Amino acid sequence: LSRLDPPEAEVQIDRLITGRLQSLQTYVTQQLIRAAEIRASANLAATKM
Amino acid sequence: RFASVYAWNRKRISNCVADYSVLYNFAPFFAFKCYGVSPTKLNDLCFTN
Repeated sequence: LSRLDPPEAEVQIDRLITGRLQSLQTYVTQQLIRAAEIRASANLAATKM
Repeated sequence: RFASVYAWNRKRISNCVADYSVLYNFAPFFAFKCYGVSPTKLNDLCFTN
C-alpha cells in the first residue's frame, strides 16, 4: 500500500487474495474428511458400548 | 561536465531531508519511468542512502 500507486497496487494485492483463499480451502476440505472418519469411529464405539 | 559510460562516477547522498517534488523543475524530462516504487509517493519513505 505504501510503495505502489493504486492502478498496480490493486493487481499486486489481488495475487495474494487468491493464494490465501486456496490455502484456506484445503484446510476445511481435509477437516471434512477427518470429521467423517471420526464419525465412523464414534458410531463403532457406540455400537460396541 | 559528465563522465563517459565506461567511467561512470558514483555520488553518495546522506544526512539530509529529500523532497522529490523539486527535481522536476531542474530538467525538462516528462517520462520518469520508475521500477520498484511509484514516483507519486517517494516523499513518505525513509531510505538508508
